[PDB]
Amino acid sequence: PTLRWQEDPEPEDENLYEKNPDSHGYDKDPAVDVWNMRVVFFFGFSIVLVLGSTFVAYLPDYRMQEWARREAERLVKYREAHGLPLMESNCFDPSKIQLPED
Amino acid sequence: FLPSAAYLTHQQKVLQLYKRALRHLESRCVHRDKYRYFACLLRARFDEHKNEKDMVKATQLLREAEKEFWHGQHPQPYIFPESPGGTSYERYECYKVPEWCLDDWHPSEKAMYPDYFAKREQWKKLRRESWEREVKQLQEETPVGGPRTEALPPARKQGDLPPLWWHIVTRPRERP
Amino acid sequence: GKRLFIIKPSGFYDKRFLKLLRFYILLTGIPVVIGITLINVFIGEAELAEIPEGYVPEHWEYFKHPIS
Amino acid sequence: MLKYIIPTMMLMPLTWLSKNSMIWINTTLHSLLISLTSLLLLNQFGDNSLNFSLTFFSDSLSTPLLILTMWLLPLMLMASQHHLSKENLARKKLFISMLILLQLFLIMTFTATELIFFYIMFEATLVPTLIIITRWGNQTERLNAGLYFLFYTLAGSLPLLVALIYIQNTMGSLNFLILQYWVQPMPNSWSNTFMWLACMMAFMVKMPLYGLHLWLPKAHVEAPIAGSMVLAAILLKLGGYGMMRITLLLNPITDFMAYPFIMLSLWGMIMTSSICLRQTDLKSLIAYSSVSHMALVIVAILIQTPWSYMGATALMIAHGLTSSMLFCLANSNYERVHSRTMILARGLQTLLPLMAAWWLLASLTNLALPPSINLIGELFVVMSTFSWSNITIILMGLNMVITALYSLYMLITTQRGKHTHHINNILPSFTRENALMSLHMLPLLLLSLNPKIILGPLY
Amino acid sequence: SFPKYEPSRLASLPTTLDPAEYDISSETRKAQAERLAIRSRLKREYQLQYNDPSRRGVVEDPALIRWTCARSANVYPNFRPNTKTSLLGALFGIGPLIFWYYVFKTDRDRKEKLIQEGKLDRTFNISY
Amino acid sequence: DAPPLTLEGIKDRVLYVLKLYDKIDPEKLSVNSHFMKDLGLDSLDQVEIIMAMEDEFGFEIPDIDAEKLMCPQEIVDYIADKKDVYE
Repeated sequence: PTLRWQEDPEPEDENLYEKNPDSHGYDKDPAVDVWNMRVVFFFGFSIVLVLGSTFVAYLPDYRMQEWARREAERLVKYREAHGLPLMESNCFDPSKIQLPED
Repeated sequence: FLPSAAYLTHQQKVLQLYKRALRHLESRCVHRDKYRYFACLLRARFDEHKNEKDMVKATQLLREAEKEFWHGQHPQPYIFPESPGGTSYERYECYKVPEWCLDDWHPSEKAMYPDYFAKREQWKKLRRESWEREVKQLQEETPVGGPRTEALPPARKQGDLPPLWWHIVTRPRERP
Repeated sequence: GKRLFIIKPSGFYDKRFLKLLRFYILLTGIPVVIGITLINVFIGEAELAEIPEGYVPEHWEYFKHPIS
Repeated sequence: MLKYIIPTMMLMPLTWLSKNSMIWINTTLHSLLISLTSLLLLNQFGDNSLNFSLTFFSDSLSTPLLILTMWLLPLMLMASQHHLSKENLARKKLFISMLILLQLFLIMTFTATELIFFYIMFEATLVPTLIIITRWGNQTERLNAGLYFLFYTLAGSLPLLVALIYIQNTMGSLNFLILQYWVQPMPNSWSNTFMWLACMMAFMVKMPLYGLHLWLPKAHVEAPIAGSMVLAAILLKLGGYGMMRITLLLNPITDFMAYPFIMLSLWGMIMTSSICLRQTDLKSLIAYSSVSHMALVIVAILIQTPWSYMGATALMIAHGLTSSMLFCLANSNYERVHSRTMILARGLQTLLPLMAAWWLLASLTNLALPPSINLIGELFVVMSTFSWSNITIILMGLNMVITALYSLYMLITTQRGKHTHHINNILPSFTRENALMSLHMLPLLLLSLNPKIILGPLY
Repeated sequence: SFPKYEPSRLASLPTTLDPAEYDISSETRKAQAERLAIRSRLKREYQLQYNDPSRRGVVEDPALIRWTCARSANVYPNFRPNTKTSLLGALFGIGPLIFWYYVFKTDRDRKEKLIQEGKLDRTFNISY
Repeated sequence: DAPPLTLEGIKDRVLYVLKLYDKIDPEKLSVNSHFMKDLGLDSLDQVEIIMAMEDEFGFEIPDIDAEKLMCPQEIVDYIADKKDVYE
């Protein structure tokens, strides 16, 4: 003797196929679906993906790397040529220091 | 546990133990001639007591047979390599594609296979063509207030196909 | 009378997507690879020369590859 | 980066005054233009950051995360149709403009100088996701999910503000550079421990740590797909980003009070990787997977090693990509079977013969297959933690075994072997779904070739 | 002939030898008949939901949805704090954590005091 | 992986291996010949028969179907059903 509602039995399986089996993924307008194919398969894969791959394939020396290679080569050549030990410790001057004495 | 009834019988249980014990002797007993010897020895053991009119004697000997069988079964019996448990067990389930599909194809691919698709369309027209009156009248006529069984009777009353048949007929061929 | 119709799910949508994907990686794959091949067959990278006596160059022309 | 900010403000009203059947192409095309524009920034050279008048700068702590967000936006957007397609054009414009505003505040959040501005943009990140998941969560407790979300993120994140005002009026202004240059250690008093506990606890709640991770799984099972991917990837990696920013100050006491947090995250990592083995509700497995990986991230952040920070940012970027993808495939499966439960949707080897290849590839990136960047992250974190305590490698490897186990079980359970022969409504997979797959994974492999970009500022 | 094959939590006791099957009464046969009738009626309703040409979607199982809602969010009620629940939660929650925390106290004390002394293999220990 | 089968050939094979058996006769032997009803042999020998069919044709028939065949026609029909051999 009671229902508590009024609404209709909804929805149905509105298949995106059974109308346009040539069509691509999204909704029922069969021109702008081809336009979406064009925009996401030219602007996601053609102009962005391989261009970004060639951009990251070579960009300048990120974090100064090849500069560091050649500078280390020249500095180790220096410290071979002058006979002093390469990479002396105490990077700061051992004289320029003030220890808090007792 | 079976679709026909609940109790098997005493005879059905004795018989299932007979088939299982004989299969285990097959698995124990290669070169097949000593198998024939021991199998007819087993047949002799069950014809020791054909004249059993008692019942509690029969079921107590059956329980002792289960004891003496579990005392001497074999761990890897020769199970047939297509049965469940065996070596196949839907081995070639790589291509058991269900047959509600082959209806969502592209229409050029449907232009590739014309006559088979015309025949499938007229089978499907036969399927929806004879659902309402026959199956509804049988499934409201023949059931009692409980259905109480699982094997179902055919459309023996007047005309066309027996009910509840689509996913029993149109199964894959088990060699795809 | 022996042969049987095998039942496949579909081929059209899958082969269509992979066809579009290979053609649209190939669409600007050929110009980029052929163009960079023209770059390293014509224009050259650079040489390893040194800063001369009293000269200050750009913040570019410190790099090997010309497109870099 | 105001050349990134002002096109986002010039992208939003276009969608408002876009006509019918034309909102989609306009938003997608212009967000891809924003993606190339984002790719222009990657320039960080050597010794310093790259600064810009007071508000803006860029590090490799921020640059791959920013590129991740702006690459994620069209992927987010194109996941976000066909489940509001029958709704109104005005409500559709409202949803899309809400996501654009959320992206805008995320770019604001990652390109922040002061931690005060970071706090403002932190809860600016908070606010739209609430409305999105609570309105479109599509289950009966999206209410509860949004409410737990907002109250945990506020109630954790709030005393962080008071500690930041205290650091403001004890050290002058709050540039990241001044805090590199005017910092001094604060010894083991009690108030130092409370200030560190407030800041790190706010971020702990954002991670989530194991003590307060009931926050997450309702907000993942009861969200639409755009907010799901935003929530998981960008909010958890934004929390880790904020911890990496603040932990440059207050070094000397984290050795004294980091021992409960490392322990809680390790044992919770083991318990969470165990709990995402045996549950139902297929969506939630990836939710607790994200919990387990962010617990590993937390251990990596607080044991304070350069190897650990490089592996931490690598694990952040890799898990953001993988979890966003795997959420999108879960939405594809829920489009198919209308279930969300695991054991119902079965088969999908006969049916859908190449969607399975993307499931396989996603689960192998989750498994730490060795060219996946997940493995680079996990490997550096394992090296650092074995340098940290020489016995905690057992918890790491047990996590490794269980991680491969539940991910491959999630693969073979639903998607290896037998259709239930009563589903009979799946169509072959759309080109849109496969487009989202090849937009997820092709940058993952092409980043896996030359991955020297994504490692941290301690390169 | 044998100690009659005890089961365990893992060792399955098969339906060959219970041995308590063999004392069948009439009420047990009535129980097996009612069980057969229940599975019969449920399969009949299943087949009639299952065999229409116009049905497109799923079979709409109520048992699986029942089990999922009873396992997911109908656990927190019901619940009461017993001695069993509280003790078992306190023994499985903070026990292993305080255990491995003690062993990390021990190993960190050993490492700190050890390299405080100087008897370690850190002639080169670079990747800090 | 291709042995083919027929109905008439496999029926001849089943009738062959029933004719091979000792304590029945080939005198009154045909396809419409019930086992327990009018050949007089026991159910025990009947399940030895079904055992022989399983041991030759290489697939287990279920224990529910070791009960209610009793005649060669339904045997040939059931084996042709399990092997799915028609044209």
